[PDB]
Amino acid sequence: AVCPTGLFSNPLCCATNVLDLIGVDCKTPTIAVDTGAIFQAHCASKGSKPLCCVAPVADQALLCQKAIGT
Amino acid sequence: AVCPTGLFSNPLCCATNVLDLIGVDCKTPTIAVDTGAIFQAHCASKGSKPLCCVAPVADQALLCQKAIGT
Amino acid sequence: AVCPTGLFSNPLCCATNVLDLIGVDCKTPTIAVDTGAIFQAHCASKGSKPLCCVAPVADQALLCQKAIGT
Amino acid sequence: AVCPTGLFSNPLCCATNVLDLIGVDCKTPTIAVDTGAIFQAHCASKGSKPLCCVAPVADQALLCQKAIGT
Amino acid sequence: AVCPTGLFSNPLCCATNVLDLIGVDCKTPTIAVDTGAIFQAHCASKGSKPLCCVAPVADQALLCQKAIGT
Amino acid sequence: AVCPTGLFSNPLCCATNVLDLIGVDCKTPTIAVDTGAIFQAHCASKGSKPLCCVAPVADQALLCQKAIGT
Amino acid sequence: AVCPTGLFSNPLCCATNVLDLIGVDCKTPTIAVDTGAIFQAHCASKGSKPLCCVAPVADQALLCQKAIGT
Amino acid sequence: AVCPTGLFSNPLCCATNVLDLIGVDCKTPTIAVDTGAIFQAHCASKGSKPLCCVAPVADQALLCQKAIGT
Ligand SMILES: CCCCCCCCCCCCOS(=O)(=O)O
Ligand SMILES: CCCCCCCCCCCCOS(=O)(=O)O
Ligand SMILES: CCCCCCCCCCCCOS(=O)(=O)O
Ligand SMILES: CCCCCCCCCCCCOS(=O)(=O)O
Repeated sequence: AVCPTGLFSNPLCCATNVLDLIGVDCKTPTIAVDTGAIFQAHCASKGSKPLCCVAPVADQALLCQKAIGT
Repeated sequence: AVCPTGLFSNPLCCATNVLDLIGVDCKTPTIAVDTGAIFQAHCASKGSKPLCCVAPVADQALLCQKAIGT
Repeated sequence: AVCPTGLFSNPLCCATNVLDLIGVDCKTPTIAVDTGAIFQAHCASKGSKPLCCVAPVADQALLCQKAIGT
Repeated sequence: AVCPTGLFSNPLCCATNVLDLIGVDCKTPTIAVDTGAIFQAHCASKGSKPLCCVAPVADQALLCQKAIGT
Repeated sequence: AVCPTGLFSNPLCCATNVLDLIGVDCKTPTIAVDTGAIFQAHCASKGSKPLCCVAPVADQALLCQKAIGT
Repeated sequence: AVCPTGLFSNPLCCATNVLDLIGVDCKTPTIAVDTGAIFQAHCASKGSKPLCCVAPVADQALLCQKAIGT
Repeated sequence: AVCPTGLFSNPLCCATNVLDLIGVDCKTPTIAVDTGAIFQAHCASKGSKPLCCVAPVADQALLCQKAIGT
Repeated sequence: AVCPTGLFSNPLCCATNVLDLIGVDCKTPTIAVDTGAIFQAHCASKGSKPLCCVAPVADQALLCQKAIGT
């Protein structure tokens, strides 16, 4: 789990987190993201940041929080 | 130049370009970028996008134009 | 042409046009849209409105104007 | 009911739900919607989405929750 | 006329004009307003301001210009 | 008390309540507002609505909720 | 003239200029501001920046541009 | 401490606090601020306000709480 279960449970690669609450330009991982390094690097390659969001869907601003450690 | 002159004449690396207008999460280039390949190459080294923005200052959101050549 | 050439030249089906300038939740037609009726009905079926936008890309808010007649 | 009770207890048809929070371009239901199939059926007849919102008023954006059953 | 012609050529009563640009909480005039005294007189009968806006539709925020004569 | 004690405790006359949370164009009562009618009418005369806000200060958007009954 | 005549002609001391277009928390000079230094220092004392705005009125966000030199 | 602990536990100097929530145009303190008089004294030396914010990072707007003691 790179994201907690529950609310912010859906890991997405997003350009930025506005106000640390709004994940903007989010698109879902293309590989399997089972650790924080995997998640992070997979996003920093896409020119995205690793976020955990309230829905698994991609493009459309939505609530997110950053992945821990990162 | 990798930016026009006149209004949008400052290269900055930004996370995204909201509405294609507003540059968010930008940084001043740290190297000298004089081609479009080098610009987005220096920005990708940040997960950033090459933009052309109304000012040299990177703190506080800005009016930005997507870089040409990228 | 359901959209003018030039700036607002890219026909998209979008949930709404904020301030008559910002097309929100936009996704591109799935069929061929060669008249205003075709364009319109194709969008009203997707629960979208027909807009003409400054880019052919889908999800990400962007500048748009409504299609004429509609 | 097709909405909870408490806070988000008003069915309204809206174009979209910005951030999953803000209902935009909403209308008061014109028919009586007492199942979730009927609700989004009455909304789709507008290109709208069934939402559950903090008030009965449809003019001015609102805090809204996606309908359950839709 | 109590509005110009061209762009801002629709009188509407609105609660305020955000940034002097965005008309918020507007209503269609219910009476015929053909002087500037009568316009803000018909709007004040709502706690509203007389504005001149880009469209006749009052649902959804709008680009508006403060009325002249008021 | 036209406003609850605590958070939304400061009665202001405001042009509108954005998203039912943000009181915009707020200016403080010029008379004494000791009942809901007094509060309300005093605002509807100023072309404002009666709101209860998180601070007694006037011009600057701030969190508010509508006065009860009104 | 610390501000041009015409559009951005009204000198105000404002907390910040959002997107270099929106003067936020603006209040008018308390002394006479006849040069750029006078204007600037008078604002930097109020914890404001010197801006030139489209109206002489204080509190309410409005279009502004920074004073030259500063 | 000049900030609480828990959520809003980072002192930053910011131009304003939009809605009393969003800290805009902030900077990291450059000196050590351990009283409330010293904090707004170090911020006023910038035309800034002492705020207590959810993170140590000052680039990109933030959730902030007005400083207590100021
Ligand atoms: C209006 C549509 C924008 C896309 C068209 C191409 C750029 C136009 C630049 C406008 C002038 C400002 O540009 S600048 O060259 O002065 O920096
Ligand atoms: C906080 C996460 C939101 C998704 C969880 C499910 C809805 C929670 C409703 C919160 C209370 C308000 O709802 S209501 O039942 O009172 O109308
Ligand atoms: C740009 C500054 C605005 C204030 C100046 C006076 C109004 C200018 C109207 C611009 C054209 C649109 O107006 S309209 O007459 O076509 O409706
Ligand atoms: C909700 C109203 C806000 C004003 C009341 C006083 C501050 C409340 C802090 C909420 C918890 C977060 O604060 S913190 O101590 O954890 O940083």
